[PDB]
Amino acid sequence: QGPLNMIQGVLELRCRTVEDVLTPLEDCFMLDASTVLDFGVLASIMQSGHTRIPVYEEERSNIVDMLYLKDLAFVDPEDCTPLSTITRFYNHPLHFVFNDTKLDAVLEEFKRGKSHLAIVQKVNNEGEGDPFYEVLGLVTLEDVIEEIIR
Amino acid sequence: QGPLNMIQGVLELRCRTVEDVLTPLEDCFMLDASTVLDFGVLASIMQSGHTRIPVYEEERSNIVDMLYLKDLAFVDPEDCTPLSTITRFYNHPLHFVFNDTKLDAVLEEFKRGKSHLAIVQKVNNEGEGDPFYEVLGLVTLEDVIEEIIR
Amino acid sequence: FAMNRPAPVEISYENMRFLITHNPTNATLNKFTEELKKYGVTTLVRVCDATYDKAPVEKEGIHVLDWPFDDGAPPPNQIVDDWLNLLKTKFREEPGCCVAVHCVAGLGRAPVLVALALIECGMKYEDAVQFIRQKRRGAFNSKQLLYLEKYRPKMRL
Amino acid sequence: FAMNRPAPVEISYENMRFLITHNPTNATLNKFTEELKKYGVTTLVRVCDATYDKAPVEKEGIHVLDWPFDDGAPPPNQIVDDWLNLLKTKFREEPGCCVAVHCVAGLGRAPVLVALALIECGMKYEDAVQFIRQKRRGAFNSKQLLYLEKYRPKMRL
Ligand SMILES: Nc1ncnc2c1ncn2[C@@H]1O[C@H](COP(=O)(O)OP(=O)(O)O)[C@@H](O)[C@H]1O
Ligand SMILES: Nc1ncnc2c1ncn2[C@@H]1O[C@H](COP(=O)(O)OP(=O)(O)O)[C@@H](O)[C@H]1O
Repeated sequence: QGPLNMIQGVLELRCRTVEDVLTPLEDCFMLDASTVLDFGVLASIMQSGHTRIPVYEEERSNIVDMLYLKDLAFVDPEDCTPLSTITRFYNHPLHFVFNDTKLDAVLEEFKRGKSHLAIVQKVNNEGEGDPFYEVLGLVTLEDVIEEIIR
Repeated sequence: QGPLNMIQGVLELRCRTVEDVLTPLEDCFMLDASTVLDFGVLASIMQSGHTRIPVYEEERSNIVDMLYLKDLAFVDPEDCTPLSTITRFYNHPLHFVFNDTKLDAVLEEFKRGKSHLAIVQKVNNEGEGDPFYEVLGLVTLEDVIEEIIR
Repeated sequence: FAMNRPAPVEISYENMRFLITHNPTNATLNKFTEELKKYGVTTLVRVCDATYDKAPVEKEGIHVLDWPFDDGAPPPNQIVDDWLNLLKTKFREEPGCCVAVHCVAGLGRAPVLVALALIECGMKYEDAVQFIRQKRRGAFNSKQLLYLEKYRPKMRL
Repeated sequence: FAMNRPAPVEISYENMRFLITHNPTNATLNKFTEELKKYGVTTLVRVCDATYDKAPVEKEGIHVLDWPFDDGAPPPNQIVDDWLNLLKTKFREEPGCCVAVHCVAGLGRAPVLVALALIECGMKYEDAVQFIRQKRRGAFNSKQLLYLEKYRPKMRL
């Protein structure tokens, strides 16, 4: 039990990597760049219970900007304002972490820095072609916590 | 430093109480029950970066319902739909924790239960009058975490 | 444990049964009576002033009794005599019915009357407070605890 | 450390200077050139096909060069000869200028050309890769590493 289980949790932060803890792409709430912000998609956003939402064109693995909740502030549903207008009102920074990365580093950087959200890359060796970074999904601060508290 | 500092954090969960960790009322984002949901207050909600927002009448210490982000789903700004209509579309449960309560209990209950949010009471002995529970503010899961990770 | 709700409380003892309750508005008056029917109360004693209409509650057949007394005081001797006489007649009418008491603070003078009932039904003053405070923390002030100590059964239930 | 940005990369060596870059659209074309002016590039080599108009970039006075070759391949011998000859003339024109290379994957064939330049400027093949991969992780595939090993300086910068 318990606090003893948690202490092993913090001890295993140096062992465990982002790979272990992430939300993989297929379970991420994200929007297409070309999406319009009508009543329903706005409802869908506010249902999703997420404050930072990734934005892609047109394959899901191609993350391009972030939408924040605060970005939605004075938008009228069926203005029908398209998404990429609002993403173009702001530089929100998008942060990328490697899938290698040990959790204790990740936790300290989250302790430091701007966003609670990074998105996750591995390198890609097989293929004839050029090496590319391959998008795996999201990791947040709350992800790293859940290692400790379970 | 570091993970060693965190391990003391989990060890002190049995010591430390909600009193130590809470957000006191004066720093809580909350709405009056009689508030109308026009463009600006809706903007103010979506700026605040909170998903669960307490609702009071008409002194701030008198919490009555919770507003969720999901509750806002198909509302039109200047319908001008008043708040207490939307709070009356839903039973959202509101949970109360005592200011006495040690953090390790609180953490386990958050690990269990429905909301990530409790609101905080102490009993009240001084006064000539009846004893009452006095509202101090909010405690969340993220509050309890911050004890460990700092 | 350790987290709770804006919510009624029950105290049972022999075939006496009691409910301590929140205040409603008219706004949730019709829901409030449905709570009370669910506990099978025949009787409400308002011991603190409220503004709602009682007559929706009385229409659905609960005896409603307006017995207000001073904030954080002991009950005056009339009120205790009334209250005891009420309990006789209403547990005479139906054994294993419930009697609701409610204030606008559920700690204080509402549970005093319940503790008055429990003392004149058996249990020790020391014991009687404990059963209350287990159910609603921090339950009386010191004046009430004084009165509850200095109180003597006949023993007239 | 350990977190990063969709963002240009710089490699410096003697008075050679190189930029490896993301793709733009036309959508952020005007912002993209302003990055490049900020690093003081005179020269862009597109080594992978892109659709944007180059002529906004060329209007603001950067020499733009369309030298595409196969995905994940070594550069053909023309392209290396061209590329080396370009570097001579353009560091002749201004010492301590930058030359941009960009692809649509910044790992792969864009940094090959930079590693080709570094090898024919000094540093060991073993050393040359290391400076690249420190800056952009996992930088070449095995065919490119083969070619970078089997490569011989004259030493013609
Ligand atoms: N846009 C998103 N789409 C899908 N899952 C997300 C998104 N944002 C966060 N999550 C996931 O939700 C969990 C908790 O996230 P949290 O830090 O509370 O941010 P949020 O307030 O956006 O939920 C994590 O497991 C994380 O991977
Ligand atoms: N409605 C609110 N008003 C003010 N502060 C809040 C509110 N909700 C949460 N907080 C505070 O924000 C911090 C983190 O809350 P968190 O668990 O992330 O929920 P949220 O997603 O609502 O921010 C905590 O310190 C908590 O006390």
